[PDB]
Amino acid sequence: GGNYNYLYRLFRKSNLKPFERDISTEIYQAGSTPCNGVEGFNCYFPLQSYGFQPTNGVGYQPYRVVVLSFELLHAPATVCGPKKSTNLVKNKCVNFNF
Amino acid sequence: IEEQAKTFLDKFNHEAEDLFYQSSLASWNYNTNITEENVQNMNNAGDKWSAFLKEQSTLAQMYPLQEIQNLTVKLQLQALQQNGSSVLSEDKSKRLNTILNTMSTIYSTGKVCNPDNPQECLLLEPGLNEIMANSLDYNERLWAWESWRSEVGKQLRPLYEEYVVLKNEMARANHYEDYGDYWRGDYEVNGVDGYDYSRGQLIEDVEHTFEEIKPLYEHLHAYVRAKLMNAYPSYISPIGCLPAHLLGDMWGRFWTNLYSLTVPFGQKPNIDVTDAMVDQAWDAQRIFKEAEKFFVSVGLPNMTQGFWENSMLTDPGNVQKAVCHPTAWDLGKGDFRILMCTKVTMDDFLTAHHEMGHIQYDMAYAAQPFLLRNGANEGFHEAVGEIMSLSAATPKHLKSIGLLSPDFQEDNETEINFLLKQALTIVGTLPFTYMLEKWRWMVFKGEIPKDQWMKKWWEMKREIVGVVEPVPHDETYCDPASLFHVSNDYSFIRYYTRTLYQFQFQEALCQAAKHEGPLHKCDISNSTEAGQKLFNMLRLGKSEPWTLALENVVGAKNMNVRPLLNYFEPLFTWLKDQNKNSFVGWSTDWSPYAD
Ligand SMILES: *[C@@H]1O[C@H](CO)[C@@H](O[C@@H]2O[C@H](CO)[C@@H](O)[C@H](O)[C@H]2NC(C)=O)[C@H](O)[C@H]1NC(C)=O
Ligand SMILES: *[C@@H]1O[C@H](CO)[C@@H](O[C@@H]2O[C@H](CO)[C@@H](O)[C@H](O)[C@H]2NC(C)=O)[C@H](O)[C@H]1NC(C)=O
Ligand SMILES: *[C@@H]1O[C@H](CO)[C@@H](O[C@@H]2O[C@H](CO)[C@@H](O)[C@H](O)[C@H]2NC(C)=O)[C@H](O)[C@H]1NC(C)=O
Ligand SMILES: *[C@@H]1O[C@H](CO)[C@@H](O[C@@H]2O[C@H](CO)[C@@H](O)[C@H](O)[C@H]2NC(C)=O)[C@H](O)[C@H]1NC(C)=O
Ligand SMILES: *[C@@H]1O[C@H](CO)[C@@H](O[C@@H]2O[C@H](CO)[C@@H](O)[C@H](O)[C@H]2NC(C)=O)[C@H](O)[C@H]1NC(C)=O
Ligand SMILES: *[C@@H]1O[C@H](CO)[C@@H](O)[C@H](O)[C@H]1NC(C)=O
Repeated sequence: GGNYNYLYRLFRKSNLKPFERDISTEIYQAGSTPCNGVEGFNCYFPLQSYGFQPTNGVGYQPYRVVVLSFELLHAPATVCGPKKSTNLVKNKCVNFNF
Repeated sequence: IEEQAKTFLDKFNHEAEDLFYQSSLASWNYNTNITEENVQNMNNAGDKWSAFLKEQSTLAQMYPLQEIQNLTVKLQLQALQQNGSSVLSEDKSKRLNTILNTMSTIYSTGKVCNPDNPQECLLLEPGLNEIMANSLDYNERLWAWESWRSEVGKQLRPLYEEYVVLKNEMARANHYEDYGDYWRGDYEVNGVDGYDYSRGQLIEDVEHTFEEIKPLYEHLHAYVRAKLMNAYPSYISPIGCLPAHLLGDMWGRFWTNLYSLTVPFGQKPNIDVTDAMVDQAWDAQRIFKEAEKFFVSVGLPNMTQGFWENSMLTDPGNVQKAVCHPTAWDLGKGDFRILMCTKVTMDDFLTAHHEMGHIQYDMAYAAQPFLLRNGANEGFHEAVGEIMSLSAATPKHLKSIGLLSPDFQEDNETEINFLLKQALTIVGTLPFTYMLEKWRWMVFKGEIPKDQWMKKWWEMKREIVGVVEPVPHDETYCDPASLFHVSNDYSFIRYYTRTLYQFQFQEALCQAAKHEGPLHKCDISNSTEAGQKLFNMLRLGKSEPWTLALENVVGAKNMNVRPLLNYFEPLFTWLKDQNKNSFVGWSTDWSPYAD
C-alpha cells in the first residue's frame, strides 16, 4: 500500500552548504508572485514522499545509508582502532614493545 | 517564463509516477485473478488517475507554448496541454460517448441466425470466424459473408454518420482541418534542424512506397488466383478480381488461411519444432531462459530479477479466472511483468521472444521523464518486437540452441514454402491497410459525400486490392464499420508503417552482424556491434524526433520499401516463373453476378 512516511525535500532557494541541515516547511515560491502561505500555481509545498512498495524494481527500493566522518580538530587525542597484543616470550633475547 | 514550466513538470513527474503505479497495479490484480471485488477495485483506482490528469491538463494552459526554447520541456508540455475532447459542448460530449458505446456493443453482441433453423444463432468470434477460416463450401462462405454485413453492418450506418460529424467538430476546435489530420499528428515533427515532417507529408510517403510493392503484389495475386481455381472451379475468372468471401477470413485482411490451398510443395513438411521440446522435458521456465540468453547474447541487460517472482508465466495451479492473453506490462517504478499462459509449442516459443522484446524496449527508455516513455511513434513498438521473432525462427538459430539434428539439410524447396507463408501475412495485408486508411481520410475531409460512401468503397477494392464483391451493396450498408478498428475508434496506419520499419531494422542489423547470404536466413546472435546499433535507438523514447531515431539504426530519415523487397526476392524470382502462362493483373469490370 505504500510507506508514505519517508519524505525528501525537492525545492530550495539555494544548494546546501556541506553538512548543513534544513527542516523548515515554508511554502516554496517558484514564480514572482508572492505566496502568502497558501498553495497554488508556482506556490508549492516543498516536501515529497517516497511511496515505497515491496513490488518495486531494484533502484526503487529503500536503501539505508550511514556516513562516517572522521574529523581532527586540535585536541590531545581521542578514539581509534583497537590494537592487538601477541604472546610474551621469556628467557630469550627478544625485540619487545610494551 | 520558461523556468516556471520546469518547476511545474517536476511536481508533475513525482505525483504522476505514483498515481500511475497503483492505477496499473490494480489493473494487474483484476487481470490475473477475476472477481468483481477486483473490478470495483480497479474502477475507482482507475478514475483517480484520469481525474488527476485533467486537473493538471487545465493547469498547463497557464504556460504559453511558443515562449519555450528547450526542445525536451516543449515536448512534455505539448503532450499534456492537449485538449482532445472537452472542446465540445457538454451535451455533444455525452452524445459522442453514447455512439461509441452503442457501436462497440453491436460489434460484440450481434448475432446471425440460420434461415434453415432460426433458433440457432452465431456470434462473430465463436462460430462465424470459424466458418470463414475453415470452410471450403462456396455457399456457406457466401452466407456468412453477406449476413454479417446485412444484419450488423446496417445497424452501424446511421451511427457512423453521426460519428463523423462529431469527430470533425472536435478536431476543428483543436486547430486541425479534419479528424484524419488529427490522426496524422503522431508523425509530425516541428523544428529540429533538418529532421522535420509534415502531417500532409505522410500521405505522399505512403503512396510513393506503395507503387513499388505493386509489382510484387500483382505476382502474388496472380499465383493465388490460379490456385483458387482448382479449389473453386466455375466460380473464379482467370483475368478478373478475387471474390471477397474466399480470402480466408471475414474481411480479407490476412491471406494466411489460404496456405493449405496455395502451398508450393505439399510433400515437404514446413519445419516445426514442437516434438523436440516435449522430448527433452522443457518446462514453462526453459522457454524464457533461452529467450533471456538470446538477448544477453547480443549485448542487452538481463531480466530485472523481480521479473521472475511477480510474473505469471502460466495460467495458475488454481482453476483461476484470469484473462489469458500474451502481453507486456510496464507498471512503473522499474517493475516489469509479463502476463501470458504459455504452452510447450514453437508458437509460444516465438511469442516469448516477441513479448520479451517489448520488455527490453521498456527497460531502455526508463531514464527519460514520465511523459516521454513511449515509442518514438506508434509504429516502433511492435516493430522492435517482431525482429526478435524473425531472428529466432530461423533454422540456423534452432540448431545452435539445441532443437535440430546437427545433420539437418535445408533445401531450396522448403525456403519457398517458408517465404510464401510469410508473404500471405506480410504482403497480403499491405493493400488492405493502404486502401482502408485512404478511404477513411477522404471521408473525414469530405472528398466522399455520404451518398457515395459504399460506391467509392467498392471501386477502391477492385482497383487497389483486386477484390470484387459477390452481391451489390447500396447506401444502406456500411461495410467498413463491420471491422473492429473502424467501429471501435482506432487508427489503422500504424500497421502499414510497422511492416516497413520491421525490415529496415532487420536489414540494418544484419550488415552490422556481417551476414553473407539472403536476408531471410539472418540471425543476430553472438554479436555485440549489432546490439550497440540497436541500443542507441531503444533508449531515446520520445525525447527525439522519430526521423532522428531512424538514422541511429538505418542511416536514413524516412521509411523505405527496398529492405522489404530484398527479403522477398527469392520468392519474387520463383513467382515470375510460375506466371509465364498466366495473366498478371486484373480487370475491374468482371463480377461474379454479372452474367
Ligand atoms: C483474488 O484476490 C483477492 C485479493 O487479492 C483475494 O481475496 C481476499 O484476499 C484477502 C487478502 O487481503 C484474503 O485474506 C481473503 O481470504 C481473500 N478472499 C477469499 C474469499 O479468499 C481472492 O482470494 C483472490 N482470488 C482467489 C480465487 O483466490
Ligand atoms: C535543457 O536542455 C539542456 C541541454 O540542451 C539539458 O541539459 C543537460 O542536463 C542534464 C541533466 O539535467 C545534464 O546531465 C547535461 O550535462 C546537460 N547538458 C548540457 C549540454 O549541459 C537540460 O536537461 C534540459 N532541460 C531539462 C528540464 O531537461
Ligand atoms: C483548449 O480549449 C480551450 C477552450 O476550452 C481553448 O481556449 C482556451 O480557453 C481557456 C479558458 O478556458 C484560456 O485560458 C486559454 O487561453 C484558451 N486557449 C489558449 C491557450 O489560447 C484552448 O485554445 C484550447 N487549447 C489548445 C490545446 O488549443
Ligand atoms: C532447387 O535446386 C535444384 C538444383 O539446382 C534445382 O534443380 C534444377 O532446376 C533447373 C530448372 O528446372 C534445371 O535446369 C536443372 O537441371 C535442375 N538441376 C538438377 C541437378 O537437376 C531446382 O529447380 C531448385 N528448386 C527451386 C524451387 O528453386
Ligand atoms: C553462439 O552462442 C552460443 C551460446 O554461447 C555458443 O554455443 C556454445 O558452443 C560451444 C561450441 O559450439 C559449446 O561447447 C557450448 O556448450 C555452447 N554454449 C551453450 C550455452 O550452449 C556458440 O558457439 C556461439 N557461436 C559462435 C559462432 O561463437
Ligand atoms: C545475467 O545473468 C547470468 C546468470 O543468470 C549471469 O551469469 C550474467 O553475468 C548476467 N549478465 C551480466 C551482464 O551480468
